[PDB]
Amino acid sequence: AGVPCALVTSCSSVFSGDQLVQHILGTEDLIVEVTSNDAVRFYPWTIDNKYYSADINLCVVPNKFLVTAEIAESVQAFVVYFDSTQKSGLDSVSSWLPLAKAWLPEVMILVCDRVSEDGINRQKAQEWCIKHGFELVELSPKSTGVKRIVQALNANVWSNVVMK
Amino acid sequence: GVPCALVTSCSSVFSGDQLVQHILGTEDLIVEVTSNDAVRFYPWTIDNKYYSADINLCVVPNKFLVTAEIAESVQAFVVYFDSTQKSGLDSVSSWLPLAKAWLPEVMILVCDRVSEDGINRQKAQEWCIKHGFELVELSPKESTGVKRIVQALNANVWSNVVMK
Repeated sequence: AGVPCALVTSCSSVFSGDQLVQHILGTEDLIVEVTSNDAVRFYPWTIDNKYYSADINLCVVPNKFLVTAEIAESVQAFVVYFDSTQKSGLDSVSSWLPLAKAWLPEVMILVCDRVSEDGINRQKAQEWCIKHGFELVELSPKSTGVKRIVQALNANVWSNVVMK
Repeated sequence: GVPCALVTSCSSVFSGDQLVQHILGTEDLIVEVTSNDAVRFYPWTIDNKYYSADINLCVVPNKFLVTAEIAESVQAFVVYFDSTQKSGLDSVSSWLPLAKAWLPEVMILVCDRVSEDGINRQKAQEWCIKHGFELVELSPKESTGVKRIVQALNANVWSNVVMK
């Protein structure tokens, strides 16, 4: 098979999975151009740390109707952005839950910019994460943020790790 | 690791990046660039009747930028030269030790078209015989050109092919 996916997506029309991929790859000063006519976009990334190295793809899949059999079989992590300023912010993730149950990825991250008392506050985000098996991450909290996403992905045992 | 098809150029007339745009048939490409805006990695999923393989087209402007990881991954080599100049083939000499050391099955010397006032067909062919390259003309007078490059790359046994 091919290399693993970390599937990256967004439930907001005003922040894309591609932009989140740019922040993640930015942790190592990698600049990415995201303009492809392909409906799904794969960005290669060599995870390298003191334990192992692993080639993966950050797979930007804008909606569930773009999940092929091949993509589904490769998903080993799931990162999903939601708009916590909207009261419907968690409801907007609901369409991904059947797929997340099927994939059973060992890293599942729910990402917002900052929890919000008139939108989705910390308590409600945390209860959702308990029920569905996600970790809550804030990109701009009042490790955390994109560094925590990178940390969590570096602590994943990918199917193709090469141990040091 | 993920294979590289290393694409480069010895002439400012036509850069490795332009060569990739022509090989992939579009300018709208996902591309990962390093902090120094020098080595460009273009992901590409080859898919044919025999296999599917997700590789990188790696535009490496000069031999100094061939890291250990790039060197390890090179499984095809494509280099443009300016055939209108009598010194056109001399401009490629820098790459010969590395191409000798990588052992790629695809080694392609590319020009727009051979020229009797620069590097003509005989001299280009004699150079290709001595160093084990294949001569390709993008714009011949008479597969050829970019279609032949794509054919050769699809007939290469990458280290990560997924057989159909």
